[PDB]
Amino acid sequence: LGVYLTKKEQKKLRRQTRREAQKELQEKVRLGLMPPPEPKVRISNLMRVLGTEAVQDPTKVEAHVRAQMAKRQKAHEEANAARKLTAEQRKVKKIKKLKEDISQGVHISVYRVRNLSNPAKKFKIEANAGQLYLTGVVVLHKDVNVVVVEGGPKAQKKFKRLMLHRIKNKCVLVWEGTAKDRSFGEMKFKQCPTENMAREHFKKHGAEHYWDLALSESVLESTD
Amino acid sequence: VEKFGDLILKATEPQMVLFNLYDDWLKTISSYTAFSRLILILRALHVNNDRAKVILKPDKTTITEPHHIWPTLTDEEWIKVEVQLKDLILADYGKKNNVNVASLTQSEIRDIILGMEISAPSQQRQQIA
Amino acid sequence: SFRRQRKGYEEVHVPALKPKPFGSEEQLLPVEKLPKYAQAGFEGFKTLNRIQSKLYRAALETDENLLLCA
Repeated sequence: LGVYLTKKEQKKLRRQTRREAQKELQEKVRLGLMPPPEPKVRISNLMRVLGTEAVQDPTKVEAHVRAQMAKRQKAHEEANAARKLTAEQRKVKKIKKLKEDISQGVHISVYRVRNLSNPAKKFKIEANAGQLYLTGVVVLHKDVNVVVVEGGPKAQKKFKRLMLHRIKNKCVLVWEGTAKDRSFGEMKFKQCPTENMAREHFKKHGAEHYWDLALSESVLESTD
Repeated sequence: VEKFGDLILKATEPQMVLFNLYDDWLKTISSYTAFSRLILILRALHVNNDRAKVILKPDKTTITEPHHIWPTLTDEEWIKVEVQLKDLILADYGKKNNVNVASLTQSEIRDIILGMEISAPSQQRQQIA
Repeated sequence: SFRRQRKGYEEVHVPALKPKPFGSEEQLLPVEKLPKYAQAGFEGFKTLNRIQSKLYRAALETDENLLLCA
């Protein structure tokens, strides 16, 4: 397993690396492979470094010191810009495409909403399922919205927080568990006014127990 | 400067006026560089006042707008005018001291631009050595 | 070669430039093509140089003002 290190060791390692680099540069200067470093001159530093020569021709001195400052600034900028292009690259493919490591276990959360007649909530649920790459299905019936979402654990935890807090007639998770493999395809909706058609659609993938649990929860809500 | 002597000679009553000796140079150079350039320009003006005026405008394109005093020039044109004025000052100092321009050193040139002089009517204090 | 500051001084070394190759109508002309007035001046030299052969007719056969930028 990977092992961390204390802040003291972090500071010592950084200090040792920096001292190593500085000694390397200094001994490179010693052997003539590197020109001796030039003083770092800014506007305030101008009259201190080039005071005896700025009176000769001040505008040329200003140009030289501004050129040095711009050289340092532009040296800093190139690497940053290149690695920010690296950001775009990964974000679209290596910094946002994780899939939550869903290979050996698929977390399946099946919830039963009472009122889901608004198409905006269904569109937001489809966008959240497509953005988080979570599979599942949605079945509509008379005061019944059975939304099953199978995916990773982080995607299921995001979808439960989106459906329970970010979406508003009540929504409750009827069955939150784990499965061996995937049972539902892409995130699509199916309108079934009869319970037999929804039961056959759930038994086509082997998930008729979720529809039976939703019917039992509706019967328990209508009884008491 | 032609903008000052006439103005004060036709001023019939005492008053007070404001000017901006750094016309617009501060937009591209720090006030330290502006002051150094200004003091060099005034040194040249005090030296000659005739060849200095010629060096102020290198071409007829450079036009002094009435809003300010010194002519507006490009940055490289300013560099060239500054070096020409430095050559003017050094040559005129050599004219009055029989010393070559190359004979002067960097610190010596800085001193001359600032206004240092060297004299010794009683050199017999060489008896210290 | 190139240029660099080793220790206290900047050494700039440019390598040996390649000479101009002789064409199909340009070669080192010997002293057998010189006339009788010019053969006495080339005493001890059986052949001539490349610049002397490339401008032989412009300087010996022509009495114009020659400008040899050799």
